[PDB]
Amino acid sequence: IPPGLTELLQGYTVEVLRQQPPDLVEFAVEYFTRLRSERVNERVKQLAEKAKEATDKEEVIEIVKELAELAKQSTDSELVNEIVKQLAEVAKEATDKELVIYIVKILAELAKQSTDSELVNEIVKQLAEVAKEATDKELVIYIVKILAELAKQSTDSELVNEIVKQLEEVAKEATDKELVEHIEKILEELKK
Amino acid sequence: IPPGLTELLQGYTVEVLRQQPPDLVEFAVEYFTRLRSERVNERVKQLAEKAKEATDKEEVIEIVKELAELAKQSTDSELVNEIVKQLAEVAKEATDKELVIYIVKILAELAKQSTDSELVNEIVKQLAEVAKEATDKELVIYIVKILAELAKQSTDSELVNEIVKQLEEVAKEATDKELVEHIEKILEELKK
Repeated sequence: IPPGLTELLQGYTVEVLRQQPPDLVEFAVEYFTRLRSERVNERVKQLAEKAKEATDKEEVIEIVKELAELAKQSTDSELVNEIVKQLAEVAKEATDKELVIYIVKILAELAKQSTDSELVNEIVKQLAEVAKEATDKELVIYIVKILAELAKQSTDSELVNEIVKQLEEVAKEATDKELVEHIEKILEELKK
Repeated sequence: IPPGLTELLQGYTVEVLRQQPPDLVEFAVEYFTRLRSERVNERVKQLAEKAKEATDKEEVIEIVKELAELAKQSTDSELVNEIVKQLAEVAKEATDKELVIYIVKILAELAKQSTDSELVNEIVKQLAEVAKEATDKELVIYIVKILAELAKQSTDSELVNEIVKQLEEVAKEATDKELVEHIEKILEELKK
């Protein structure tokens, strides 16, 4: 017998006897989905604390890699959004530009592959936040072009309008005149 | 102990011992989701057979009601798509116009509430099929207006384009001159 099987089935048995569900299969899906959700949520919270306490870029990169793979393998929209929030905090904290770029690309890839419009909209806002904080025009224009790609690959006019609005604020907050003119040119293209 | 608990847990235990999964909770979610899916798929197949053998609309109406509630409570896009196909077959067979209207309204409500664009596109095609087969101009214009509502409530240009294409074919197949002009008038509005 593999370790934990007895305790796992005993836990489900207790709740069956307490709650007296009419359909044990339905109730099993609910019970074990909850346990899976509780465990992965705690793993994500543990990784976030570990990334916050880490004193080395290599430890943070390995945490980011595990978060990216958890997000990719999950179909739970709520969990992916929480992982996106936690990756955003790591990128904000990061002082190694390689790590910020790595996170930006994880977010870009998650957004481009997702069919959940609420999630893509949240990722748009997190990417624009990184661009607003950046003090490197090459990073800003990189993110702006990622957002422009999301807009042109979308047939959802509401997503396009939110990206346009985010890009207008990024142009407002950017300090290099040539960079601002470049963003405004990408903007007018999306408005057409 | 409730009936079936022992056998249910023994079945999961066999597969745990056969496949030796590294994560028993993950494996439980997979195992019980498959059993749930197998059982509801079989229920839908027997409802469809029962609807085909039924000899009175009252029995068919009760079957349609159970299919509509299974579709509403599921989060499995594949199952809902299969239920929509079975409702479409019931509407095709139906010779009581109240039953066809009832099915049209179930499909309309499913589509208007869904965030799954593949499902909405399939339902659009099923509604258009009912309109193409209809020999009652009041039913045709009802369905056309349902599709126009879906188009105007969508911000997805690809859904609007598919609806326009379906409406053009409905107008082609409709035989009443005033009805056709009405559909073409709704068509031009959507193209605008």
